Amino acid sequence: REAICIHIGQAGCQVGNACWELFCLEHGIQPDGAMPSDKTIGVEDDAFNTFFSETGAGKHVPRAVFLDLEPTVVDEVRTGTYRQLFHPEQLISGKEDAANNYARGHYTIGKEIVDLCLDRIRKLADNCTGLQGFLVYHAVGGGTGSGLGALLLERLSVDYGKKSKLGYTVYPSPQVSTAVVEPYNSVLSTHSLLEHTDVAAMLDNEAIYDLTRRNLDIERPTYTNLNRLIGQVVSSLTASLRFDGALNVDLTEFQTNLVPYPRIHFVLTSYAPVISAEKAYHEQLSVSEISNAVFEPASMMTKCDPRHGKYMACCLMYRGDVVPKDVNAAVATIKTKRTIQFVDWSPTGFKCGINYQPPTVVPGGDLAKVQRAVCMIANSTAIAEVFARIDHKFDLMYSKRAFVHWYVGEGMEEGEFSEAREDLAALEKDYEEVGAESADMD
Amino acid sequence: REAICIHIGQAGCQVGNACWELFCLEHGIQPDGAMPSDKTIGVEDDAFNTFFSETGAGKHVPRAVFLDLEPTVVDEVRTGTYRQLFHPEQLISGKEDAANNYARGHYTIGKEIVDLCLDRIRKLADNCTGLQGFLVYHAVGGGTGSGLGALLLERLSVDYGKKSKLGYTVYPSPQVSTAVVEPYNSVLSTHSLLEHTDVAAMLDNEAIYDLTRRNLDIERPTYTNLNRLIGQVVSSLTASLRFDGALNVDLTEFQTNLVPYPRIHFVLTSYAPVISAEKAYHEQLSVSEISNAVFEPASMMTKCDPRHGKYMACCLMYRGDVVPKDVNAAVATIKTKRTIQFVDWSPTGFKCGINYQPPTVVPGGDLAKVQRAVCMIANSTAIAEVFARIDHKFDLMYSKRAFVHWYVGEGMEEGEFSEAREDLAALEKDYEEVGAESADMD
Amino acid sequence: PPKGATGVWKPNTFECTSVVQSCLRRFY
Amino acid sequence: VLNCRPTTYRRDYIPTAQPNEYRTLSHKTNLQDMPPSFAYSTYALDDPRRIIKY
Amino acid sequence: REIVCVQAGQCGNQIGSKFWEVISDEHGVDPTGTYQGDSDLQLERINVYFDEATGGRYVPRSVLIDLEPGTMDSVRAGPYGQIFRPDNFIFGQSGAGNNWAKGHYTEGAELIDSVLDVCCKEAESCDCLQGFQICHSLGGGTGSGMGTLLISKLREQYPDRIMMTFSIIPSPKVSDTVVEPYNTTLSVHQLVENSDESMCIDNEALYDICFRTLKLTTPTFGDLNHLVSAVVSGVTCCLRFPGQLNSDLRKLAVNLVPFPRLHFFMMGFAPLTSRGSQQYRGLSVPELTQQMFDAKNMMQAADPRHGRYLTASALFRGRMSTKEVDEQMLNVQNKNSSYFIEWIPNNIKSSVCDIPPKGLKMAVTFIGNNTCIQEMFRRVGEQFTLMFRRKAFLHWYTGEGMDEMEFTEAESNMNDLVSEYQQYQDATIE
Amino acid sequence: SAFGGLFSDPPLVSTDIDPKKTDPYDKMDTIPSRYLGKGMSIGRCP
Amino acid sequence: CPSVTPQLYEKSHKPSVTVGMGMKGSAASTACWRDQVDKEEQLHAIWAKRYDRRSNA
Ligand SMILES: Nc1nc2c(ncn2[C@@H]2O[C@H](COP(=O)(O)OP(=O)(O)OP(=O)(O)O)[C@@H](O)[C@H]2O)c(=O)[nH]1
Ligand SMILES: Nc1nc2c(ncn2[C@@H]2O[C@H](COP(=O)(O)OP(=O)(O)OP(=O)(O)O)[C@@H](O)[C@H]2O)c(=O)[nH]1
Ligand SMILES: Nc1nc2c(ncn2[C@@H]2O[C@H](COP(=O)(O)OP(=O)(O)O)[C@@H](O)[C@H]2O)c(=O)[nH]1
Ligand SMILES: [Mg+2]
Ligand SMILES: [Mg+2]
Repeated sequence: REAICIHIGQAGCQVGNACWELFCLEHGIQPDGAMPSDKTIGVEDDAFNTFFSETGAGKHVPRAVFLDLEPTVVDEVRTGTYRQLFHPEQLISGKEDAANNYARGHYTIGKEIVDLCLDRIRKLADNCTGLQGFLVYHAVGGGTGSGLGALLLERLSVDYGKKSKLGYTVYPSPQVSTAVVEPYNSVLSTHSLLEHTDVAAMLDNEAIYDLTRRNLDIERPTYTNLNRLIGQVVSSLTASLRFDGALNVDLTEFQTNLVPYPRIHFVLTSYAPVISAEKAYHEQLSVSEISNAVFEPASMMTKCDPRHGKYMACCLMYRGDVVPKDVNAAVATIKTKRTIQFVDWSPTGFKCGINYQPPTVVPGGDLAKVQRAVCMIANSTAIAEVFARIDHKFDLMYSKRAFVHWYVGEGMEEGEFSEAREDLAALEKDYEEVGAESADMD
Repeated sequence: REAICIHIGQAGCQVGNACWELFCLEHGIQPDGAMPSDKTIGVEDDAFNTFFSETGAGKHVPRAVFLDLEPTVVDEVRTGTYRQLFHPEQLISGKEDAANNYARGHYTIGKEIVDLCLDRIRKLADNCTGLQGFLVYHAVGGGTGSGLGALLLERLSVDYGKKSKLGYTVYPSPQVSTAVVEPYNSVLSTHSLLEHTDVAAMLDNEAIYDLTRRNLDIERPTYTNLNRLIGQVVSSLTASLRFDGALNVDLTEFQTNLVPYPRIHFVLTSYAPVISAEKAYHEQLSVSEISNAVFEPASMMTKCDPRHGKYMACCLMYRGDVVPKDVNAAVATIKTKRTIQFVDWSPTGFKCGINYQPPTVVPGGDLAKVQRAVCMIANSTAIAEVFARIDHKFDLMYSKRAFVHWYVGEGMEEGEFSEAREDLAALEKDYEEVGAESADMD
Repeated sequence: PPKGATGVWKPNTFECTSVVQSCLRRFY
Repeated sequence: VLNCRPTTYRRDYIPTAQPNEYRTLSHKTNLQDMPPSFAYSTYALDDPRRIIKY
Repeated sequence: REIVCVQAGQCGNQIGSKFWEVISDEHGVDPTGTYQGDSDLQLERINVYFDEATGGRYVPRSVLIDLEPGTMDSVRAGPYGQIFRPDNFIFGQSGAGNNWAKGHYTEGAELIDSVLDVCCKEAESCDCLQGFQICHSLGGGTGSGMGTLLISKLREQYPDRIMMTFSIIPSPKVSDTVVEPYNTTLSVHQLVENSDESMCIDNEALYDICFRTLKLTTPTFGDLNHLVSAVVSGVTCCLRFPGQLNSDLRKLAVNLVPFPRLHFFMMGFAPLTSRGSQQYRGLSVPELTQQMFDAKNMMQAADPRHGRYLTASALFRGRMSTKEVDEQMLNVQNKNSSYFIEWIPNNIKSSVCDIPPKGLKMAVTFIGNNTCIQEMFRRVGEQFTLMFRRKAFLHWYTGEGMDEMEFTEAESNMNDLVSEYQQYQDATIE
Repeated sequence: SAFGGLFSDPPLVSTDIDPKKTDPYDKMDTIPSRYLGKGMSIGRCP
Repeated sequence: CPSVTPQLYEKSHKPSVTVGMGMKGSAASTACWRDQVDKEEQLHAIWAKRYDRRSNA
């Protein structure tokens, strides 16, 4: 039933604004936390409970904390339109940023603020009766997102134990870049994230820019479009918890079905009817067309090509007017294709889910209105190519210690670079070994 | 049931405008806003399915792509009142032309655009359930028509395999000419079309101009008239798929009946009641007169004389109010004639088809209204004279390497000219050998 | 020149029109 | 005597096309008065065939 | 598909000013730069020659270069001069002195970097770049020297594009300057290596056109520059309007040049006819083709009857049948068959465009590639050899710094061009 | 690149240059074992 | 062969092209079967409209 959202740094809070806008609009809660006073459907259904708690006067408040070290973004939340929705204790802000230094977030500055965060999460977890995981939004490229995200995930993982932790993470694009020191921060983040996360979803801004140029007709995209797409994906993944359906999927079933070995937990995400209003009224959109769509690389939100690897498992979530027989025929047709390949030790490659609530339309949005949609998360060996380019950029910079004196001054040993790079080398070797066709059977 | 149309370059798009105008007017596809406000046939029938697919909201969309390397003609289709029909993805336009160079189209520029075309054709081919061929319209005299037409037919032939491909092709007229380098492009095109096409229909612009001068009363014809004649021919051939009749003829029956050996696939086309409105009210038009008409060279749409050769097979398509007994009487009268000769190894020279739908009249059109029409496609050795004249003109130019530096600069070896010229010489020898009687001394 | 590819600086590009275009109304 | 100048496509295939129906229009023309039409269909939401009787 | 213009020297700047008046008139742009046209067909290709400034305005994609600002101040003072971007006017501080070597080597290298920076800056902003268009005279000083310098630099920087030049060339009788043979010979030597296609005009041919055909009592340089602007704007017409058989500068070049040195062409424009006379002419394709081949309407002093056509191209503007064009070009090829080179089966390319030039019902422009141009080159080589054998004025050029071997190389290369024209003129099938 | 404006051309799954890696349209698939054969022969009483 | 009837087992594994009467699991066979049943219903409707006017009563 319940899930708790933790928002860290700038990207994670800004994506959170779009997420909570969407979840409000789907349930019908007004921006001030009060239900429509003039609506009298009478069937005051419980579906909000996954994301909201009631006081007793009937105001709604959401199960989230917003964490940042610089004030500006949290003060924007405090002064914006949703000021009254959040509890003021939930909006936690420090004094000064981590200045793109992982060391500054982890050692110097985050250590003062972290105990307030744990006290707030405890206060949330005490007001639950069936907590079944954490959703975390952050970017690994910046200093506070990396350092405080790692420190907070470590503390949560020791204190709460077995409870699942699912991260949505924006990784550094293969040629788009925003800051010079991104490789160091991404390596140091991924080292902590390997041990202390159950599923990690990978995003690249370059892919969402490509998707918004090719499929939608948007010449000049900005971060609000990307954040609305991410919010739609998260709503699709959590819809299985909130509404009636033919084949439900609990968040523990994702974790049970997608991860074959405990290190192999990084997954690709895609969304099918990303389409503009002018194309949408020229074409029907039946199940088999969108099933063929989710496998084309033009649909993915991460910049990798799956033809250079093998799929191990796919989880397909259908929402809207879909019938199971059409899902079965579609999956069998996909399985027939010769340019789509599964590892031979994974014969039964697919899991399906089917839910009846169609996707919501947002007043300012750019997606068309459609009766059905499908969302996919899949595990594939192609991801090893993503790590190799980050490791190459690290090796290029680290051969001359190009920026290390900042990190050493703020408290970190030089040894930590080599340790983390060797751990990522071992992760690369794991993806090489798991993907090798075993010839012992013949 | 379904057929997909591919339009390439300038001639193919201009002929496409006339074709889709005609097929729309024959089926009754109109603007959605523009209510008929008049009496109509009003019978909900499946006949559109050959050319249209429904979105389920009842909009119609056509099974075509428009391919060009220069923008102007496709940008012209995007700006009219026919924009509402095509899906915008179907209208594909490049940046710059192939400048009458086959090498530039095939090697330099078409190589960038070709993968989008194959992806669009796949998206079309996935929305079919009984596809039975491709219709292709192009001219072999120009650079993009030759180079991209060859490249696209090669890729289609590997990917789709056995499916039939019927081409309507505008060839360079034997003494009217528009560009100097026409022989080189036509030879190099013909080399690729020989291997990778199932039936090839032959057209010469000088013949359709002569036919429009002699039979119609037009002193100053223009390309819209020729394209409307071509559209009528294509409508006659595809009518067998779309309407009820006494003797139907599926597109695979053309290929089985007309082609005796796999290289002997180039066919002549002609159309009978090409007549003006003033003549049409002075004459009855019975079956035997139009059957006698289709064999006169004044009726042909290609500038060749069949009296200098031998027929191998004829396929006669009759549409409108005709009764089989009259077709049989006509064919027996044709068979009696002494100036019509068949090779002695082909005794049963004729195939007949009889369809009930009469030809449509277009408001701005120049053809008269007639109750019946017949269209002929026939295989004859006379075609060897057209190739011999192209090869002589090529030999004249090639003896001094008159223009070769353009082709060598755009990426082609000089050796490729001699290979293509020897292959067309071998095709000439095939037509010499096949027409030689197998008489045996005894 | 720092032993590179000549002391010439290449200016950037302004717009990049695509292949497929929309058919919705366009204003002056 | 040269005020009106068409091109060949507009003169032959779409002669009745008014200047208000092309993609390019001025920025001070009303859009509500124009009827909506954005696709091609056999029927104009006609009741004879679309309604399913029971 | 946008063209970039460069205007060099006095002749180039004046012809360019009249050209941009003609083009601005054809697209309905007010002298303030505001679009005021009355059909989308005018607007939909305006990008080809104009860039768009904010809220309505259009600016013309042209670079103006001259060594003394007198001409620049005259064009800026003209009726359309305001339209030009101020930063696009480039001028020096001392004149060319009518000397090629000073204009090419001393003040040329001083200014050339700022013009190349502006031309590169303008070219790289385009989403896809078509060729450059240059207007200059070959007989002058800054026109020849700096024009050919700039041509060489653009050929180094953009070798994959097309390079087109328009050039005015000296009459054999009407010299305006004594040292014309040196400047012309050196410029033709530079052009034949660097250029892809070059068009040539004789002032003598324009004078004979005006006097015999137009019967003007008192013609002025505005009329000659209008004739040139008419042909220049006609060549690009298929780039920027719809038609039944589209054509392009690259398509013209590929069909016109059999071998890469043979790229010098004659020009003509047909519906030329004097004011006042009741005869209209040009009301049909036979009239245009007959006038089209009449030597009265050809823009060079050499006459086709002394040479042979390798290739020709005709671009037609107006609503007309393809049959009349095709059958006229066939009839002309058959009736005059001795003047067409026999190892090419059809020498004429045709093209048809829907949109005529303003105030004419129909028009055609004719481009011809004819070997009689060899007589002009022979004439220039004769006058050069007469002057050079006697060292007639060489100390000016040598004082600027030229080695005499450049002059002997340029003469030898031009003589070889003449030999190549003569061999292809007299070739046979055998 | 070829499409224009995109950072990089997306990979394609439908087609390929290499003839031994492209995906044919007509998949040559298997019939179920039920709908073949004869079945039991059953007699009435005359 | 593990099967009692060898001919049926051998014929089962032979690849097939007919996608007509509903036998396959692919989308094309399903769509075609839907088309056939819809066509049968429409034809019966028209025939009943033109001959049997007393069916509904
Ligand atoms: N998708 C998306 N990415 C963002 C957004 N904001 C920033 N990013 C990306 O995330 C990375 C920058 O991380 P930040 O969030 O700015 O780092 P931070 O958490 O503020 O850490 P500090 O700079 O120390 O405060 C870059 O790759 C940005 O492109 C956003 O709103 N949406
Ligand atoms: N029947 C007919 N013939 C045409 C038409 N347009 C051009 N042609 C002929 O086809 C040949 C020219 O081929 P084009 O189609 O213009 O060549 P292209 O495909 O445009 O190739 P590019 O010039 O490189 O773009 C000439 O023989 C023309 O007479 C047309 O609309 N109808
Ligand atoms: N057609 C035309 N010819 C010109 C014009 N101005 C000068 N000329 C000719 O060009 C030659 C003089 O070259 P000029 O432009 O003065 O060379 P510059 O001194 O280097 O600029 C002479 O033959 C002039 O007749 C003009 O406006 N139009
Ligand atoms: Mg920050
Ligand atoms: Mg073309």
